[PDB]
Formats: sequence, C-alpha cells, structure tokens
Amino acid sequence: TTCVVVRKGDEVAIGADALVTFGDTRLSRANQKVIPVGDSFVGLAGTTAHFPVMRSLLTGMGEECRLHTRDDVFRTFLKVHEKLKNEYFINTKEDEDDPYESSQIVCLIANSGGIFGVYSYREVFSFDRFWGIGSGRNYALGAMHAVYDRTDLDAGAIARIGVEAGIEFDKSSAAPIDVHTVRLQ
Amino acid sequence: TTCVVVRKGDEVAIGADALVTFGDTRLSRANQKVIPVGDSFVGLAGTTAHFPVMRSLLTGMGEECRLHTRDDVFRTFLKVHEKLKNEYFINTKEDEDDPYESSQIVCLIANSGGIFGVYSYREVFSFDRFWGIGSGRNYALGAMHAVYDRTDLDAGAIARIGVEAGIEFDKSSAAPIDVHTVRLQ
Amino acid sequence: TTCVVVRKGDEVAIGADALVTFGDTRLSRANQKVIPVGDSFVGLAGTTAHFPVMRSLLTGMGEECRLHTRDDVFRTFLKVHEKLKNEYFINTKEDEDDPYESSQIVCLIANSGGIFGVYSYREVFSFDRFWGIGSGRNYALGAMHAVYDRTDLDAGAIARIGVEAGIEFDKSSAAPIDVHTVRLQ
Amino acid sequence: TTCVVVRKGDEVAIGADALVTFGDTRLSRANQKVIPVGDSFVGLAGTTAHFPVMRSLLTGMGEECRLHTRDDVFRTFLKVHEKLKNEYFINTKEDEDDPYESSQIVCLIANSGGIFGVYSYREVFSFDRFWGIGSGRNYALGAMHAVYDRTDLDAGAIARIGVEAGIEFDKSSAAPIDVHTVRLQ
Amino acid sequence: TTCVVVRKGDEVAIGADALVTFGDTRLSRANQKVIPVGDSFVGLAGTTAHFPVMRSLLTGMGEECRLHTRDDVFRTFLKVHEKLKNEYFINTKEDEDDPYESSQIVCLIANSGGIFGVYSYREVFSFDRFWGIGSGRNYALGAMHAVYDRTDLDAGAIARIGVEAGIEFDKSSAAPIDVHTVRLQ
Amino acid sequence: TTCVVVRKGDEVAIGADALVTFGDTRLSRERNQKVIPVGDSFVGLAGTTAHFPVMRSLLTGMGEECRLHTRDDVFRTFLKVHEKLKNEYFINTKEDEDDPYESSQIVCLIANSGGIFGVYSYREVFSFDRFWGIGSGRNYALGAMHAVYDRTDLDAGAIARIGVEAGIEFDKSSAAPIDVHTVRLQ
Amino acid sequence: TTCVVVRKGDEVAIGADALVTFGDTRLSRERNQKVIPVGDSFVGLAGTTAHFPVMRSLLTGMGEECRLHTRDDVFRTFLKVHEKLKNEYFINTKEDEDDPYESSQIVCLIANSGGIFGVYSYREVFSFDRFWGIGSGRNYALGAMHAVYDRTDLDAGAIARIGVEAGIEFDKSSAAPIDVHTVRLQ
Amino acid sequence: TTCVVVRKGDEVAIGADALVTFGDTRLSRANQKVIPVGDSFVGLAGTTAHFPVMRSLLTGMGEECRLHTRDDVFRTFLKVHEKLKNEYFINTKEDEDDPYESSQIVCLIANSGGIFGVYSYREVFSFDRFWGIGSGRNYALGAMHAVYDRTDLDAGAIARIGVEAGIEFDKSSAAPIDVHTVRLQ
Amino acid sequence: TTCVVVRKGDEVAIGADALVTFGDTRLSRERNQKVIPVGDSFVGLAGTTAHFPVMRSLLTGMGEECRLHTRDDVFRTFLKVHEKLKNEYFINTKEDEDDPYESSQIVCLIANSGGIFGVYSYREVFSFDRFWGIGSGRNYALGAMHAVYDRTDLDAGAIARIGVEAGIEFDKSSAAPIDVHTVRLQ
Amino acid sequence: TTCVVVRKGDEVAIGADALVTFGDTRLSRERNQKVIPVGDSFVGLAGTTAHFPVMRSLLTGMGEECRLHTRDDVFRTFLKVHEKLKNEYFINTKEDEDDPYESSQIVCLIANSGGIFGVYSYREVFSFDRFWGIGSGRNYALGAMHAVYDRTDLDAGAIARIGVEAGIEFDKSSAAPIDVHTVRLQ
Amino acid sequence: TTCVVVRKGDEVAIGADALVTFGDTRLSRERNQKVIPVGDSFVGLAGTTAHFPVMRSLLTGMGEECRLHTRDDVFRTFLKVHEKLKNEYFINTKEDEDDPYESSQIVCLIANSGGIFGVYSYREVFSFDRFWGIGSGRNYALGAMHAVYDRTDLDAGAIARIGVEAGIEFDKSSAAPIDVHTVRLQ
Repeated sequence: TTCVVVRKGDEVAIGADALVTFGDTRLSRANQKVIPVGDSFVGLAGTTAHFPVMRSLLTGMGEECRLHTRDDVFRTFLKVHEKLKNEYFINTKEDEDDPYESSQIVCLIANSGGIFGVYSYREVFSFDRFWGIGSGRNYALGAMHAVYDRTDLDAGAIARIGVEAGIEFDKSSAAPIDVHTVRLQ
Repeated sequence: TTCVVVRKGDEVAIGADALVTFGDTRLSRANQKVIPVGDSFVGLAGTTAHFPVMRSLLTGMGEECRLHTRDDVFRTFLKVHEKLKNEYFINTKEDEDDPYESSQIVCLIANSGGIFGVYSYREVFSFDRFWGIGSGRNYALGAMHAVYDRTDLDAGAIARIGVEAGIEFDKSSAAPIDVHTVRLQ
Repeated sequence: TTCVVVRKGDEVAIGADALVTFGDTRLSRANQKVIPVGDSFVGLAGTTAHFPVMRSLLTGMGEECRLHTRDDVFRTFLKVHEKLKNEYFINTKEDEDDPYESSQIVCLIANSGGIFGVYSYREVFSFDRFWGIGSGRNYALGAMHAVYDRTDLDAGAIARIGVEAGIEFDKSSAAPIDVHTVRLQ
Repeated sequence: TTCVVVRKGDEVAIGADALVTFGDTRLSRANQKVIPVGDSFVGLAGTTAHFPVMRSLLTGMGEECRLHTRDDVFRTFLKVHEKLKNEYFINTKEDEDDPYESSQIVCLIANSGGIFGVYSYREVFSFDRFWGIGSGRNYALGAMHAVYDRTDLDAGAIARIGVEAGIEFDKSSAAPIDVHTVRLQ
Repeated sequence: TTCVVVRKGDEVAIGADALVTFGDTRLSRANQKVIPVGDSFVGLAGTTAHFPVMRSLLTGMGEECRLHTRDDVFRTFLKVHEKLKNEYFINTKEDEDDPYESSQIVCLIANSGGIFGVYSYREVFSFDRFWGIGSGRNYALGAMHAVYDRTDLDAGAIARIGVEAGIEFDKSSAAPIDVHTVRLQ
Repeated sequence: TTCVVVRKGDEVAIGADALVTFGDTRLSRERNQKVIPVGDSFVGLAGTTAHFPVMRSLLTGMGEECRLHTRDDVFRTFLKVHEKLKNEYFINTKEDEDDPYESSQIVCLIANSGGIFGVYSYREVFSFDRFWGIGSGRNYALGAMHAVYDRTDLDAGAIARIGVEAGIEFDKSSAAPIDVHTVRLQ
Repeated sequence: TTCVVVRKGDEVAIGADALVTFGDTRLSRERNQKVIPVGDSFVGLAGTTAHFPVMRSLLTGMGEECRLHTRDDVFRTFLKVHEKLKNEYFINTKEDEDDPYESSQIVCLIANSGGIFGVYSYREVFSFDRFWGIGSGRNYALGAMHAVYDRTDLDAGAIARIGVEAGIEFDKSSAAPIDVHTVRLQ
Repeated sequence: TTCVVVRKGDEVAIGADALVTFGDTRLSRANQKVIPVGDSFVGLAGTTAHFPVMRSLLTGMGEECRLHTRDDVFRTFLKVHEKLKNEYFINTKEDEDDPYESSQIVCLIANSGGIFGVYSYREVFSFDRFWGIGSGRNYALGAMHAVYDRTDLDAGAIARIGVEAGIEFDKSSAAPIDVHTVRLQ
Repeated sequence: TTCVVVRKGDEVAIGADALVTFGDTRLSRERNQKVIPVGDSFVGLAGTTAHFPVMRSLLTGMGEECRLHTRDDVFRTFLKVHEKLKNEYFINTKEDEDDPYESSQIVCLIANSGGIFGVYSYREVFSFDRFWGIGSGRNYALGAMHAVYDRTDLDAGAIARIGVEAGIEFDKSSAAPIDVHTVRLQ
Repeated sequence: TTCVVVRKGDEVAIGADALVTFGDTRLSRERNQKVIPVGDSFVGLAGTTAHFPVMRSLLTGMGEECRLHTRDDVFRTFLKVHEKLKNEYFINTKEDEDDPYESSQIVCLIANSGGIFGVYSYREVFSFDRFWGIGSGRNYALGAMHAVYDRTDLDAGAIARIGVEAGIEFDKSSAAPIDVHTVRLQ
Repeated sequence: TTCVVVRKGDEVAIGADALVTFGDTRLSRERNQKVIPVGDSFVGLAGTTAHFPVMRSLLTGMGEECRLHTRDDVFRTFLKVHEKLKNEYFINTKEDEDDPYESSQIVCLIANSGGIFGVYSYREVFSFDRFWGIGSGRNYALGAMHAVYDRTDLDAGAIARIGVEAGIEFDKSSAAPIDVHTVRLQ
C-alpha cells in the first residue's frame, strides 16, 4: 500500500494505490482502501482482510463520526475502539512500553479541517504539508518532499506524484491511482 | 483442501475436493467439507478435526442463519462466533494488528444471493467471478482465470475445472469432486 | 499407547496395550487405560499422569453419561469439560484457528450404538470399520486395513491384530493386550 | 532430591535425603523435606524455596487433612490447591493437553492406609510395592527393585537402600538419610 | 532522544533535543517532547507515537497534577496510570521481578520544588545535581559531570552542554536544543 | 518471477514475466533480463536479479562447449558451469544429498529443438513432456496450463503465454510485459 | 513415499508407490521413477525427487563394478558411490558418528537373488530376514506386512503389494499405481 | 549487590554495599538499599528502580509491620503483596511449578527476634548463623563461613567481612559498607 | 548512508551524504570519507565506516590496473579486488548462489565518463540508464529523483543533490553536508 | 574498560582505567595491565583480560619490526601481528566484509609522537584529530572530552584524565586508579 | 570442582576437591584424579572428568620437555601441549580473539617452586601473587581465602585447605576429601 495526504494553500488531498491482496495472492476488483465518511476521506492501513468491518463501522456512524479537528478525530476513534470490542468482538490493545510498530497504524484522514493520522486508535497527529503510510511510503515521502515547493503544483497533483513514486518502486503498490481533493474551511 | 466458488450469468457454483485427514493420516469415508445450510452451500476451511461442531452449529440454526446478502452473512457469523463461545466453549479471537493468516479463513458460501467468503467470523467478502481457499487454491485460481471467458463453460463447469487443478498438483487435495450449482434470484 | 476400535457385522470391539509410564520411567501395575463406563468401554489417550481424574469423573457420572449416539457422546463430553473446570479446576481450551494436535485427542469409545472418537472434548466422530490412536496407531491402522475383509476374522480378532502391530513396532506400546467386544443393538 | 515410599507385609516406609539448596548454593541446616502431618508422613518434591508455605499449610489443616485412602488424599489436595490460591495467592494450574512434567509432582505419602503419590494437586496414585521421586529416583528405583524380594529386608530397610542409591550417584542428593516406618491398619 | 535535568544553586533546568521520528523515518515539525504542565516542565521518554495522549492527559489535569515534591509526583503519576487505563484504554503494567528496562522510563521533571524522574508510573526519584534519559544520555552524563563544578556555569548552561553532547554523538538526537530554567522556592 | 516451458506437437515454447527487483525495491529496465538466448536455446533464470549478470556472462561466453539439446548434454554442460563459477568467479554452489527440496536450488528452465528441460542445483536435470514452471507465480501458471493444454486451437507458444498471464494476475512478484519464444523440434 | 522389500521362501520382492513431487507440488509422469533396475537387482530410492537423476545416472552407469548380491558387496559398492558423488558430481554425503538416527540419511532398499538389503548414509548396510520399508508411509506398510506375512496363500510379491497398498491408503505422500518386482533366490 | 545477615551469641547484624545503578549506568547518591522499619532493618534485593515503592510501603506501615517471628514476617509480607496490587498496581505472582529464581528474592531481615529471608513475598526462612543475597553473595558466604568461629569476631564484624568479600570480587558491589547490629531479646 | 548516481544527457553525477559512525556513535571528521576518487572515476562505498580504510587503500593503490569505464572492465577489476582482499589483507568475501538478496553484499556505486555502475558481492556488476541509489536513505532518494528526473532545468548533478537531500531529510543515518561530483560522458 | 587517546597542540595522551576481570569476577593486581609500552609508543588493549598475555608478549617482543608512527606503518605492523597470531600462537582473527560493526573486533588505541590511532580487526586503521575512546565506558568519556576539549587551561594529558574519570564515574566495568601517559609530537 | 592455588612467604600450595562425574552421574573412585604430579610441579585440571585421561597421559609422558617454573616456560610448554593434542590425539583447541571470556576455555592451575600459575585456552598464561581458584565452587573459595590470607598463624597450605572447604560447603559439584600439596619456593 501507498497512501498519502497533502496540504497546500486552501486545498488538501488524499491519494492511494489500488492493490488489494489476501496475503501473497492478488484479488481483482471492480478503490477499496479509501473510504468516504461524511465529508471526509479515510485511507486504511494494513491487510485487506480487515477492511470490511472498518468500512462498515465508519460509514455506519454518521453524525457521531466527527473528524474536522485533532480532538474530534481523537474522541471519534476512541469510540471506534469501543465499538470494535463491544459490537464486533475485535481487540485493539495498546501498551505504553511498546516501541513503534507499523501494524498499529490505523489510517490517514483528509477533510476541510486539515490532514490527520491515527495510530493505535488513540494517538492522533496533524500534519502541516504531507505524510504517507504503507509499504511504499518512503518512496512517496521523498517524491513529495522534492516537488512540494513547485509553484505549478497544487495539493492534488503532489499527492498523485507521491502515489506514483510508491507504485514505481514498491511491489505491494499498484495502479490505478485514486485522488480526492477538499477545500479548507 | 481445494474449495472454490464461481459466479457466471444467472448461475453460481461451489466446488470442493474430498480428502479428509487427522494430521498426516488419511481418513476413509462413506463429501464432508461441503454443507447444505437451508438453501445455501457452505465449504469449510481448515482441519477435519473442527468440522463436527461447525456442521452441527450451522445446520441447527435454521431460520436465524440468513446468508443471501453480505450484511446477512456478516450478522449471521457474528452469531456463530457467540454460539461457539457460549454453547461450545470454543475461542475465535481477532486482533486488528495481526497480519493475514490462512488459519483465520472460515468458509466460502454459494446461494441465489451470490458467492461469499468469511474471514475470522467477522470480515465478509463478496466475489464477482470466482475465488478459492485451501492448500490447492493457487492452482485452482490459475485454472479458473484461464477458462472463465470460454462461451461453452457455465459456472458449474468452471468450478469443476478449478477443483481438478487443485487435485492435480496438491498432495492435500483428492478426488472425487463435489459440485453444486444454484440459480441467482 | 496403541488403542483401537473396530466394527464388523453385529459386533464392535475395543483394543488397547498395557504400557503405563511417568515420562520415560515405566510403572509396573497389577489394564489402566481402558475403562468400563456403564455398558460402554472408553480408551484413554495421553499421559498416565492424567488418568486418575478422568477415570474418577467418567465412572462417577453414571446415568448422565450417555454414549450410544454421536449427539449423546457430544453432549456428555461437553459436560465432562465443564466438570473438569468447575470441580477439578482443570483447563481444556479449544481455539478454532489451531491445527490438528495429537495432545487434543481424548478417547475412543465402543458400545452397542457403535464406535466413536472424541477430540478436544467437543468434536465427536463416528467410524464405520475401524480407527486407532496413540504412538503405535499408524502400525495398527495398516494391520487392520490389511486384514479387515478376512471372512474368518470378527471385530474382536481384528482389534487384537491392530494392537499386536502397535506392540511389535512401537517402543511406547507393550503387552499384554486387552480386548472387549460388544453386540450392536 | 531422592524421596521413596515402600510397602511390604504389614509395614510401609518413607525415605528421603537431606540436601537443601537455593539454586546451586547449598543451605546448611540443623530433615526439612519430610513432614509429619497428623499420623502420616509427606515427602515434598521440588525446590527448597517452596517448602515453607507447604509445611505451614499441611500441618495447620489438622482434622480436614485426611490421607488414609486414595479418594481422601484426592479430596484433601483439591482443598490444598484452593487454599494456596485464596489464602497464599499461589497458582497451581493444570491443562489436560500438557505432557508429563517433573515440576508438577507434589509429594509422596506414607501412612497406615498405604503409600501414595500426588501429581499436580489433582491426580492421585496408589502404589503396591514402591516408588520414588526427585533427581535421584531412577537410581533408587533400580536399587529397590533389585532387593525388594529379599526375605531379610523389611519396608524400612528397602527404603534406606533406595535413598542410599540416590545419594551414591546423584549430586543433588546428600546424607544423612531420614526413614520413618508405619504399620498398616 | 537526549533529555536532561540539572540543579545548581537556586536554579534548576531541563534540556531536550528536537528529533522526532515514526520508527526510522524522520518527522519534520514546526519542541514536541518537552511539555509545560502548570509551572513545571516535563520531558517525555520513548517513541513519538505515544506523545499525543501523554500531552493531552498531563495538560488537561491542571490542579490535580501536583509535582513539587517526591510524594506529590508519586501520587500524581499513580493517577496518570489510572486515567490511561480507564479513559484511554492503555496498559502500563509493572511486575516486581522484572529487571531494569529503558522502555519503562516515563519522564524527567523540573520545577521550583526540584528535579525528578519517573519510572513505570510508580517509582519516583529525586536528583541532587543532574540526570538524563534517552539514547544519548550516557554522552550527556559524561559532559555534565565533567563541567558541573565550573564556577561560570549555571544550571541552564550545564543542561545545554548535556544536550549538545547527546546531539554530537547520538544519531537519534538532533538540534535545535530546548532549555528552560526555574528558580527554586 | 513466473517462467514456464511448454511442449506440444512439433513446437516448444518458453515464457517469462519482466519484473526485476533488488529485494523489495523495483528496478526499471531494455529487453527481458531473465530470459537469455544461449546459442539456439533459450534459458530462463530462477532466483534474485542480483545473481543474473554472472550467469548471463558465463552462459553466453561458453559458445560451443554449451551443449543443451539432450538431458545428458545439459547435465554435463551445467557440471561445467558449476566448476567455472567456483574457479573463475569464486562462487559456491554446494549440494548435500540429505537436504530436502529447496526453491533456492532451482537454476533454470531450458527450451530448444531437443525438448524442454529444468536444472536443479547445477547437477540434477529433468526433461518434461508437456509443461512446467518455476518462481513465485508458478503454481498459478501450472493450473492455467493444465486447464488449457488439450485445447486444439492452442499451440505451445499460446499455452506459455496463458501460463505467464496467470502468474502476473495473482502474484505480486510477477509483472507484464510477457516474453515468449517458440522453437520447432528437430 | 512407501517402498518395501520382502523375502519369503525362494523369492524376494520390492514394492513402491508412484508419487513424485517437487516439494508440495505434484509432478505428473512414463514408468515408476523411484525404482531402478541396476543389472539384475532392483533399487528403491528414498528422499526427494529432486535428487533422483544423479543417483539413477550413477548406479545404472556403473555396470560391472556395481555388485549387490551380498552385504559386503553392497557395502563396498556404496562406498564407491559415495566417492563418485564427491569426485565426479561434487555432491557431499557426510557421516558423523555422534549423530542420532535421521530419516534423511536413508539411501535405498535393494532386492536381488542374494537377498534384501537397506543402505543408510552410503556406509551402513543391513540385511533383512522377512521384510522392511522406508519413506513417509512405511509405518502403515510394516503393520500390514507383519499382519499378513504368515498367510500360506501369500508369496513375497503379494506381501509387498499389500505393504504398498497400506501406505497409499493412509499416507498423503504416497499414491497409486503400485510397482512390484519379484526375483528368485539363488 | 551484596547484602548479608549474621547471628552470633546475643547479637545479630545486617550488612550491605552501597552501589546503586539504573541498568549499567551508575547513580551517585548522598545507604539506599538498607531500610529501618520500626526496630528492624530490611535489606532490599533486586534493581534500584523498584526501591522507592518498597521503601514507601514498608516505612508507612508502622504498627501492622510485625517482623520478630517467622510467622509474623510471613503474615506481614502477605499484606505487602496485597498492598502492592491494590494500592500501587504492581504484580507479584507465584507459580508452584516454577524453579528457583534470583529475581523472586525480596529481602533479608535483622531484628531482636532473629535473622530472616523472604522469597516471593510468601516463603519465609529463618537462619541460624548467616546468609547473603545479590550478585556478590557467593563470595560473602565463603568469607563468613571461613571466619564465623573466630572467638575475637562478633556478628557485626562477620557481616563487614562478608560485604568486604563481595566488594572485592563483584563488579556490581561497591564501598562504602553499611552495617547495623541489634541485641537479641 | 545515502549515495546516488545519475546519468542524463552528456553528464553523469555521483552524490553522497557525510555521516560516518562506529556503530551508533557518531564520528566527527576533513573531506567526505565515503566517496573516493579512483583515477578519473568516483566510487561511493556502501556499508560500515569500519571497513572503509582497507577499501580506500586498495582502490587508490591499484592505479592503472583499476579500469572502470565499461561493465566488463568494472567486473574484471572487482574480481581482482576480491583476490587482493583475500591474499594481501586476509579478508573474506564469499558468495553463494542460493543466497537471497542482502544489502550487506552491496559494495559500491561508480560514476565516470563511461557511465554509471553498481557492484554487488564483488562479482555482479550492473549498469544504470537514468539513476540508482544505495544505503539506508536510498528509498527516499529514489522517489525524489524519479519525481524530478524529466525536469528540463535539472542536469545530472542537480538531480543527484535532490536525491541526497531526500535521504538526509528522512533518514537518521544520513546527514549533511552533501558531496556531489559530475563527469562528462565520452 | 575505559581507554582514551587525545591530541592537542604539540602533545598527545593516552588514558586508561585499571579494572581487570575474569568474566564477572574481579582480579586484584602491579602496574596497569591494559596499557603497554611498545618501543616509544603506548598501546591500550580492548577486550577481555584473558587475551592480554599473548598480545603483550607479541607486541613487546617485536621491537624494531613494530613501527607505529604513521597510519600506513601501523597498518602494515598489525597485518604482521595477525600473521604471527595465526602461525606462532595458533589464534584466529577472521574478517568478513559483509559483517556489521562489532565492538569485539576492536584491537587497540595507540599514542606516539606520530599521532593517535585506532585499530579495528587487525586490518582497518584510523587516525584521530582530537580524541577517541573505546570500551564499556567510552560513551561517557567521549561526552566529557568533547565538553572540555576547547578549555585553554587543559592540555592533552588533562583532557584524557577527565575522559577516564567520566568512564569510572558511570561504568561498573571501569575502576580507579587512572593511568595517563603523554608524548610530544615530532 | 573447586581447585585453588596459594602463595605466601617461602611456600606455595595447590588444593582440590575429589568429586568426579560423567555428567550428572557420580563416579566412585584411588587417589585424587584431578590433581596431577608432573615432574616436580602439581597441575589441577579444569572441566569435565571425561577429558582427564588424555591430559594426564600427555603431561606425565612429556617429562623433560614439560618445563613449568616460569611464565614463559609454562607458555611455551602448553603451546606444545596444544600441538600434541592436534597431531597425536586428533583433538581440537581453537582460540578466536573476538570471543569473550568463557569458563570452558580454562585448562589448569599450576603450583611449583617457581610460583603459582593459571593457563587459559592453552595459550594465555597468568602468574598470581597471593591466590586464585577455578571451577564451579571457586567464588566461595576466593571469598574464604581473601578473608583469611593475612592471618599470621596460617601458611599457604592451610589457606588452600580453607579455600577448598568453602567450595565443598556451598557447591553441590564439589565434595570431600580435600587434597593439598605444598612446595617451597626456590
């Protein structure tokens, strides 16, 4: 996976690749990993096997899923954690003494309030210019960093360039590219 | 095991091999891994040792076992998870940070509503053309992909060809082949 | 251990060896692993160290220990699981994602209702001709398979031949042989 | 440790060595591992570090510590398990699927009712002639087996010979030898 | 990370580097690891991924976050442990038999009451001259020890020198340096 | 990688995908790198891209002493490849008899007018009647080729393409474009 | 694999299954690949299919210097097989005395007019009086042959078939058809 | 650490070294590991990181901390275990099947009632002449054993000699030596 | 480390960061230590700082016998480097064919008027058309150079600088200042 | 161990602690054991006390053939030390290029009128401009020396003492007394 | 095992326990097996009883070429012991410089009129001023001897006895009776 979020000027963008697999076996589809949730867009980290519950949970919430500030995203995903446990019987533990782990990344978020990342359903970050997640994200970060200050490139174009870089070098990332842009409030 | 599901035109099909073992020792029988549940057919993944409880649970449910839509299959297997714990004292945990694991696959499903797969009793997928599970599934996927667009082949015939491929190359798959077809609503 | 069950004609049989050990050290006795439970015979898998509680539990049950059908054996051993936990404070967990393990085998059963095997106190199987368990069972299965269709051999004789094979080749199986026969209802 | 129990004629005996250590460091004393409990004698298996609670528990019980039959010893040590958990906050788990382990041995017992062994606070055995436990027990078993049928040797003398053998060959067994004899009822 | 605390004369100081990472990937920022909590300064140990909850918890407490004595810091962080569990569903276990582990370090603290360190949310230390934590702390300790008795250097200057040493030699420490000083009561 | 060989009628074929990587990082490339013309044979290389240059240089440099049209010839030729690797390039290729089957011991598939062959551990040579495949996508390829081999409208080249297509469809370590070469049997 | 040898009366027999695989993937084949005629003896090969070609080529190429009709002859012959593997084919077959029993050290079973034999680690040779078997299905085979050996209506060939049948019945790594050869004792 | 207790004549003594570390890094101090608790002295085993809670707990108890007999010490430290769990949320588990482990040692104790050692907060020992704990204790035991019968040496002098030996040979033991003596009742 | 090579138009470039460490402890230094002038080529060294001195001493001492302007020349030259390491400096550099891709087998990148090259395990030599990079920050560098390569205002030197900048930005084991050298193609 | 070398102005210094152990058990000693006079140089030995006697005997016995006043001389000298260890004392000192940085490969620090040096794996020699340190207490020492190096009142000897003091203060495997030797640069 | 050596005044002593085992099983014995008279020296052997016979046979057979009265003599003698073990008895005794301290590398303690010595890995020889000990009970022994060494009424023999007594008291792998030999210094 290569998923990125970008912020520049009065616009934000979220970009993602399309590859979905059950382990090493590719699954052909009719984008599955980027979800519209109200007027936000959420890009899911991790294995395809865990997408259906997350899509069903976030899209079903509706009004109680508030994402336009860091505190709102934080309180919302605390509620996502509780719903996973009580309704779907899924565990999402966090221990403070654990080091950084990629499998604890939940999602990136883009809306008119800004661009955000969620770690372990509890730790929420806000980003000023860009960030990315998944197996192709290091390639994406280098690309977006190299081109961000170009005057002819908006947030959507920078996000596309980020995903292109991930697809170019990562075997676990593949075309087509899905990009959505949103104007800041 | 090689178990497949196929959808083409106004018909769906489910196909499975017959090999059942306790570990490395083969068990001779009078098909054990494909179960009629109401008007659906369910193909069980995993070891033969865990078949009896699953067969007893699914066939005993009756009316509360609804499988003709993705949401119905989802809610039904959430109930299967609870029954396993409360009635049969069997555990089926899911952690979100876990990667893809073959031992979390529950079953494939075929009925007049379509063809489905269930992962970890919670994550439900719908398939457009075909899918397969078990040790011989990679051979089966290649075979079904190669022949799906043949105008002379219906869903039942494609499923047979899928199971044939699994039997040909996988030591843990064996004849005879069991195939059932159902007309879409 | 080599323990077998056989069914042929109007008779069933259960056969077992006599070797009992605490680890690698042999224990001399005055058969310990085959138990009469009402009008059934139960052959215990696993270490000698866990025999006393199982013998005490099964023989103490009496009327609530019903074993003449697959469903009865199933419900009975669900109750055995609960008694082990609540009365004797012993754990018998099952996880669905676990593969086949020999240490989960509980027993073989022979009575006028047929011949049965119990796995993990929850999964119950019925056998048509024969089966065996323990370290010498592969030798036993080969022997019984080779001689089953002999017109001069009844169920008791086939079971003896099964245990003989286990004793011949397995260091963890030893004479004398204990065989009991029961007429089918 | 080398601890043995013997039964012959109208007498039983229990024998033990004297070595006590905290790990590899020897502890000099004013026998610590053989305990008088009412009119029985109990020989403790395992590390010296766990002796004080066991001595305090068994000797404090008094009348509710009944040991003269297999069933009595069984029910008594079920109560010992509960007291360890509820009063002393010590765990003694048993899983049925576990293999034989020396660290699950609790004690040998000798009284006018016979000679007994307790495994995992739940599984109780009765012995006809002799048995032994601890690091020197294999040497002891060979010695007692070789001399048991000697007409000039009683149960006490056979037990001494058993402990002598353990002391001779096992570095974790040491003199002096402690032997107690009891007449059968 | 290199974070230090210093006490000398009528002044204390806290010093920290600026490097923040998600694993091996650096995160560019607009100091994130040093937090003003009332009139104290708290420097956070461990991964950047766990900063947001800790910052949100400590700054939200307000009056119930008392830090000017060893006992106050102790009782306050016991409450931090409970809030993490009950409000944020985060675990912070301590076992007494565990050895020293760097991942159990919580923070260093500097205020008008003195300089403190917190280990595992339960064990609180007070320091007379200085201490440091994180991957560059050994370099920092050597530097501060070498220069502490210099008559021209106050607590703030000694802390800067400590962080400089960490930045010089540790790849996981980077400029700019953040230092805050506070007068003792 | 998905590489296949096929034999049907008077024709044989060899097919391969194009993906080449240094570990997990893709390398953009130029004609197919893993299928090599060696005289009038075609050789498809198994394993990591990092070990391709020496193998390409060795096989193409041999010329006349690289004889591949029979099982025995392929066998003796690759014994010589083993010796050259050790003595000229200082590379080790050990075989122990007690070792089990390992995919990292696969060397190559071969197609020429003498037939279709596979080489394991530079010493064990097999001949195939209808088809075979190697690499991470080969199980998908085998299922596809098995399912379509008896089709009267499909020749050896077409069956090989279908094999590589299946590997590309399902294996993340296999990618288009597909390279196929056909040769008439002698 | 299930391979057995039997001796009874004036006849010996060798029996084997037909399943051959590259790892977990089955290879379709042609006559039985794992039983080899070597002069007037029959040799049944243990272990992975990947190591069959060199062993077949070595044993069948020896000819006159491959003498197998006594325990000492089989012993000296397979010492020479060990040396040829190392010097000609550059394959290692080490033995350490302190190693325990390992199934991957089994080389073959042998049947000829001199008797029935087994070879372990190319150095340790055994002679059998009634029967033995090797491979993943051998425990089932041993039980079957033991149960039926004393039947007056069954000769060595029939007992061997029954042994292989038992292996095929219960072992997933054993498959039909069954190959049996009988030889009269000298 | 080297901590010892000695008993001779009408006097007992407790001796300890001064080295305190956070892992491999030494901490300079203004003795931290020997605590006065009422009229007893308690020497703490294990890492410096766990000292503050133990010091705070034992010194805060006061009258309910009774230590002058084996049974009193036993009941007192059972209460210490409960307080650690309920007040400080610290775990101190004991399993009976565990072997001897140095990390389960709690403390040595010296008072007018005698000299004691506590293992796993539950198992209490009394010593006749001497004992020691920590990384330098083997050197200390050899020294004290060699000199105990010297007529010119009292309990305090023997304890000093014990700690001297630990300091001489153990890198994790360091001067100065702290010794306290108490007259037996 | 972040080291890159670039080729565009009539120019090539090599770029590297400056960070050098003994393990986790930084060493302050002097000109760039990891980029070496060897005749009229520039060589960027992969791996730990601890192994730089012998490699610098060996390559710069060779002189005329160190020929690097073609793939074959670089190949033969580094075969000789392998032999010198063993015979003169008593250092081992083994390669086994069955080993997978490993980053610790990377030797160097090379830039000269003949083109841009990479050397793996002293034996496997690659030529690059546009760019490549090695070391802990190379993935960031590859993404940056790929994103900007087709810019008409950027030459090979500028693209290399941008590559190293990206590595320094995100990798803790890469640090300023940046060292870049450009060479005109023959 | 804490051993340091310093260079400042016209003087160099070498400093070391005194702690020597067989494993965890301290050995009481006599002058400093880990700093050796070799001609007019001083050599500070890294690693376990158990390996000191052979190294002391070898270096002090060499005499004239032990030349240490330049980087190349130190390099050639310790290549000879490696050969003597193998041929005379039957001790192995292997280096593999693909190995990462390891503290157990550190041999010694050196101080003489030619400068201050460090030797890694008997083959890789470094020269230092201001200071360096080795052993378990070296990180504390580096921080101390870095913090005080630019003090106008401190010479090379005083900076080295301060370095060893820091190691002794914080490292349990470092202990007083401190041994320091100074030498004037040529 | 507890074995010690002591030096005080004009006398040295060597002391040892008597316990000998094959693994965990005790072997009953005869005079002390682990202390050997070699000419006019006494040698106490470390390690398992299983390796005593060759060492006893080698050292006692040497005679005149076994010189032990100085550190250099002991050193050269045990270099020769290493060579004899390899060439005559086919036993390996490797040393790698990068290895840490290991108790299984201890060879022996030595006492004679020249002083008291210890040998590590057949190559590293130490001389002791007051005392030392080896084996599983040595830490107890060191503490005892340290505590009593300065007693005016105790000679070297008495201090050694006290050392072995301490080992026997606390170590399960040490047992009575105690064997002590004293020798006057030259």
